[PDB]
Amino acid sequence: AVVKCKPTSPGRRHVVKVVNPELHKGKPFAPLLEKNSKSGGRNNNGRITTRHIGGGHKQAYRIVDFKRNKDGIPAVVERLEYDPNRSANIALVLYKDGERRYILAPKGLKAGDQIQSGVDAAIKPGNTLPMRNIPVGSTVHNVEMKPGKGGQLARSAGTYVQIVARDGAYVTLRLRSGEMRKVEADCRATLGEVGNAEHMLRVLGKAGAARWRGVRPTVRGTAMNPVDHPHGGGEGRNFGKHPVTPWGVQTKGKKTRSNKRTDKFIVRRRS
Amino acid sequence: MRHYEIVFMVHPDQSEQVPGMIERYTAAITGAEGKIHRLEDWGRRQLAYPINKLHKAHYVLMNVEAPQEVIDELETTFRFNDAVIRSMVMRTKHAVTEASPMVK
Amino acid sequence: SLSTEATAKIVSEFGRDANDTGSTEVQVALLTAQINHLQGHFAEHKKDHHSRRGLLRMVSQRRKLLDYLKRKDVARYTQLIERLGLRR
Amino acid sequence: FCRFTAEGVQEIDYKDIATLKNYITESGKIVPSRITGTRAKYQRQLARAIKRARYLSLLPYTDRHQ
Amino acid sequence: SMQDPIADMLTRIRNGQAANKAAVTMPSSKLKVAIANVLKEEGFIEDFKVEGDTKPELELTLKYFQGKAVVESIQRVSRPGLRIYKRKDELPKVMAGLGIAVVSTSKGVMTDRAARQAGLGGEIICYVA
Amino acid sequence: PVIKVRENEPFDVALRRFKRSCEKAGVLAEVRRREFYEKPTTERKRAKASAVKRHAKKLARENARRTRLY
RNA sequence: CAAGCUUGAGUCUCGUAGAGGGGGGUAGAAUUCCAGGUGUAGCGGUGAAAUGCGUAGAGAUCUGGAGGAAUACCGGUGGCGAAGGCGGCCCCCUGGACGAAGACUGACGCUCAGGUGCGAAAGCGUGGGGAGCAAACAGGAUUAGAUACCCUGGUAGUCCACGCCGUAAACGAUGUCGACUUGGAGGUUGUGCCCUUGAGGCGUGGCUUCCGGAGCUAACGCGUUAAGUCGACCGCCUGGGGA
Ligand SMILES: [Mg+2]
Ligand SMILES: [Mg+2]
Ligand SMILES: [Mg+2]
Ligand SMILES: [Mg+2]
Ligand SMILES: [Mg+2]
Ligand SMILES: [Mg+2]
Ligand SMILES: [Mg+2]
Ligand SMILES: [Mg+2]
Ligand SMILES: [Mg+2]
Ligand SMILES: [Mg+2]
Ligand SMILES: [Mg+2]
Ligand SMILES: [Mg+2]
Ligand SMILES: [Mg+2]
Ligand SMILES: [Mg+2]
Ligand SMILES: [Mg+2]
Ligand SMILES: [Mg+2]
Ligand SMILES: [Mg+2]
Ligand SMILES: [Mg+2]
Ligand SMILES: [Mg+2]
Ligand SMILES: [Mg+2]
Ligand SMILES: [Mg+2]
Ligand SMILES: [Mg+2]
Repeated sequence: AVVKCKPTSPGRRHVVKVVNPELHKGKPFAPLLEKNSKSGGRNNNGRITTRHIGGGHKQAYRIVDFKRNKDGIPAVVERLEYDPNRSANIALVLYKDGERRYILAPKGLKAGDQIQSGVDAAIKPGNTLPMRNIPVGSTVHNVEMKPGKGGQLARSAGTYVQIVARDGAYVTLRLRSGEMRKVEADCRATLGEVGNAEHMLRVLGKAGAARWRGVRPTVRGTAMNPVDHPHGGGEGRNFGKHPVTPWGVQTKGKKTRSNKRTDKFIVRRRS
Repeated sequence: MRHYEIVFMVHPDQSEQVPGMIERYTAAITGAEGKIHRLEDWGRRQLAYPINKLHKAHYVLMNVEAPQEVIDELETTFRFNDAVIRSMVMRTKHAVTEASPMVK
Repeated sequence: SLSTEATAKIVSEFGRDANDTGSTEVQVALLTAQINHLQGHFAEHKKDHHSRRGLLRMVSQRRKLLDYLKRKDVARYTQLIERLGLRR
Repeated sequence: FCRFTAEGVQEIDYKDIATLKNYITESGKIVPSRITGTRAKYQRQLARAIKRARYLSLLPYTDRHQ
Repeated sequence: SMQDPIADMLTRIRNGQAANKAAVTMPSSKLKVAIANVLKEEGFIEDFKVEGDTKPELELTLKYFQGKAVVESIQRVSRPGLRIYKRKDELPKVMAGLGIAVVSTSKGVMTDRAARQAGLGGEIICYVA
Repeated sequence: PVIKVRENEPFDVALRRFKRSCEKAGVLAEVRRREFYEKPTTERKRAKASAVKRHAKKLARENARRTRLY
């Protein structure tokens, strides 16, 4: 549920919290945790390869099961948990055989709910089955692109995909971007939309919240000197040039997809 | 326990698969202590208009007294089952055991 | 609406002499039960205004009945409100 | 005059296709109660039945559609 | 809701007189009955008759002279919304003594003249002309 | 309005039949009605007028037109 | 104040008709767009034109797909709802009304300043959605001018979710409840009897349309659903502007 903060201080004035009382008030399941050290947007060459990253709160990596492989054996959801790594929420599930795994939490999923992966798996939210077994028209999330690879599409907070068509060995997917994409019919996908839908409604409220999320301040190109950015320089506020990246590439409109390998899967580009 | 009236059309290619389906449906109804008052396989029948590109369909009628949960389950089964094209579960006041005009 | 069997049961519970059905107390109980039933409905269906109107009317009627009981015989009223667990 | 009153039917059946066919025109449209002489109570029932039939492909929505 | 029975009765009477009805019937009351009796005494109605045990019905036989109604005008004075009480000297005269004013007095319901004779006032029920 | 020309049938007669069928359908009229969006108010108003019109005409016929005109 | 009574008011039994409300599904027709086929020079539009779309192949025509919105016919001075309003079909949850007999409760009622809720359309906020329609805007006409009417386009908006807004010729321009008073022609929804000897006959209730009598009204008209005859309670008006 969305909660607007009382303006007791400036910088608290605009803050909107997403408060979910269904989340686990306690420690994550340690066997599925692992160390996740920060980059600061720097590669193996130690150069900043992506600006505006650094700082933020220390985050343990939750080992989310995107692959979803436990076929036939039904799980029960123990608890929904906060995951710092993703916009979505995750759920600690417990298989009848004894294994515990984290999965992406779907929309209507709660504690005590039963889920199943497999071919025989019944069509209900949270359940995972090959897309040739899933009826056409359904909302689906955590979609595999290559059979067995692991969910790759519609992972984020409230996202989902529609199975618009099934034609032979390919199912056509209406991606969240609006892109129509052919994917193999034998690819695994988890029924329903991913859970934390109201995530977008939250507002950070102050610069500090951005920092906490590991985001360093973005400097306007036009603020810089000509040496620093193609937008740089000018007495007062000048900007006679067409908008470009820091590396002089048109930023308003200039299409940059070059991947000729995957072009055959793309039925229609997003609009 | 509410009196319903279920009528479902099956794909003409799946016509030999129909009796088993019927049996299964009956079984489920029986499970929740539900009565089955009249059951009429109308057979293969020519449609007034083509539905999803076909011109013939296999018609089945089934009047049943049951709870609503099982009816809901049946509806769900129908929706997910590709062999059954159309399905019309309809609430009825009485048992209506008497034969239909088209069978008559 | 309230099922026949339930109504009968209510009558049996609150009826001073057999299945009298008309008693003020009985009526109040019937209304109360209906209100309770409808609460669940209204939790689900927030925008069902026409139905809500009916509920409100029922509530009003119940209140009126309670008031009538109060002026008539206080002890009985008290007993009823112990039974049903209403604040006033 | 009304045919349903003389017969005294409890409810008009959507499965009774032939009877329904008498109350729809060449283009598949429902014939008005003024033309048929049907009572208003039964007329609505008949209409409902026709609609049901249309849904269940027993009667057509229109003469054209193929 | 019905708030004035006497007024209703009077209205009924008026309507009967208008519509040339021989008899007018209504649910009976004691005060009503008294009023009817008074009217009979004064000669504005032919007869009054109470009939029934559980819920009795007063039946008034209306009076007509030369094809036209005897009761020309009939108006309530005291009413539930506005009660009217007069003293013996304050007692009104309907049609300059020709018409009557039905008054509920300490010593029963009577005409205004009778009340005056007695030497007592009370609630003026209605004027009859 | 599907019309099928039968054996040993003239063209003109067939045309006439087709026309009749069209009339029965009320297809042209329907098209005319749907040519522009009529406001619901306007639709109601027209209906009311029609209702008035019919009744008034009937009244004129039955009651007013049973007397010596000449 | 005390005891009662059953006619007001309410409860119960069985049915009845209904676009009453909320939620979830689905169907068919059509518009639009997308892909492809056939095919060739116009299409579109109007009072007449032009802008516009078209030999980069339109319009037309067939196939397949996508999506949104609205539900032809039935459909009715028909129905339901307090009003606003509500219209494909199906299911789930649900409010009201009426009749039929009885049985019960026993005045528990009416009205209502403040207060609370509901409240068309447009609008506003966040998030969706977006076919058609279309404020704004653009171009073409028309014209003395045309910030219009007409045409080609077309964005908010219209649709959904949750909030806000609280107004309309929100009208029957007629506050709510009760009683009484000549009639006729209907419609609709029950129900009792009668040989249903037939679609009928004789009744008796509920809701409703038109005509009209007495009466009322300035007149127009209203006229058992009153604007008649009365009672109860509330809201409101005090010359026209300014306002
Ligand atoms: Mg950045
Ligand atoms: Mg920034
Ligand atoms: Mg900046
Ligand atoms: Mg500088
Ligand atoms: Mg430098
Ligand atoms: Mg440079
Ligand atoms: Mg400068
Ligand atoms: Mg410059
Ligand atoms: Mg109901
Ligand atoms: Mg007020
Ligand atoms: Mg709006
Ligand atoms: Mg908006
Ligand atoms: Mg946004
Ligand atoms: Mg928006
Ligand atoms: Mg658009
Ligand atoms: Mg325009
Ligand atoms: Mg347009
Ligand atoms: Mg106003
Ligand atoms: Mg209106
Ligand atoms: Mg007004
Ligand atoms: Mg009131
Ligand atoms: Mg009149």
